[PDB]
Amino acid sequence: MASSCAVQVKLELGHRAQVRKKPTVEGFTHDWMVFVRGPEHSNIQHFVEKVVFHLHESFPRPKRVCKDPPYKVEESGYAGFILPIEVYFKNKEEPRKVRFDYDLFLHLEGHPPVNHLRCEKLTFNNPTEDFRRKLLKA
Amino acid sequence: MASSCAVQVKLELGHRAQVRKKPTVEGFTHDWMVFVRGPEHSNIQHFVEKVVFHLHESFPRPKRVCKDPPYKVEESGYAGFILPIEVYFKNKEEPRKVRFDYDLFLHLEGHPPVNHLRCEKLTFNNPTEDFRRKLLKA
Amino acid sequence: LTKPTLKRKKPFL
Ligand SMILES: [Li+]
Ligand SMILES: [Li+]
Repeated sequence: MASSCAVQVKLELGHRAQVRKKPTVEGFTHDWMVFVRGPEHSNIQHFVEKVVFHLHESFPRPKRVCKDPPYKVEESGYAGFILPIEVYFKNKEEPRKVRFDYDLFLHLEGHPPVNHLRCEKLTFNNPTEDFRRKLLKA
Repeated sequence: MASSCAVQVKLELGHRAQVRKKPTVEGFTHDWMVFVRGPEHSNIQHFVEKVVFHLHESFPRPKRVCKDPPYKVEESGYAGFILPIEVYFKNKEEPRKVRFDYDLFLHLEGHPPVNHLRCEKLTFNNPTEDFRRKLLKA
Repeated sequence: LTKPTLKRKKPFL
């Protein structure tokens, strides 16, 4: 077999974070949202099984699973933290997933709200036929 | 839009050339053969439409086409020369073909036969679906 | 353009 194939897929990870007009009861000062998606409204669900957001252990039910888009978690809290994100693929072969350690940072009041975007490129070398087709629908 | 791919295929160009025991009537001193194939019996016919071997114009009917493997020409002659080889793809979009200028050299009586191999790599970026599947059957 | 003849030839090195 003398052919080979590299498939690349572009993801966007990001988050928004806003100082709340008034803290919640529990002392939560900020609202935030974090997300994984395709650039330009592309559909990554073709090859993505699920996204797992691992929230800091201070949160109830810290392991947030999204089986369907939008792949995101919306929360309120008092501090940033490093938020492991696992993107699982619709394949049956390595790699089954990829992990990003997402820096979920807040700004203090006085500073503008956070709107952060992090671009990531995945490369799959010689995926199976099934998977290759899934990737290339995205 | 999120996804893209690069398909690579390997070709082997080559030639054999042997001083004949006895020159032919026209004074041809050598037999030679030139070929295009895939490495290790791989089937390039899946994406190759035809190969055109452009023989030196000293040869009658110099422009020799093979639509089907083996993609090769066997000839007798007296001199090495540069032999353009055109590999046409079963493609519906640029590029439709690629050209190699193949150095068809002869060694003198006293030397062992020529057995030359030249490896070539083709890269197709974001081929059509039809073509991608052809390339990846190879 | 010319198809090549189907005349078979002995192998050589
Ligand atoms: Li999904
Ligand atoms: Li062919």
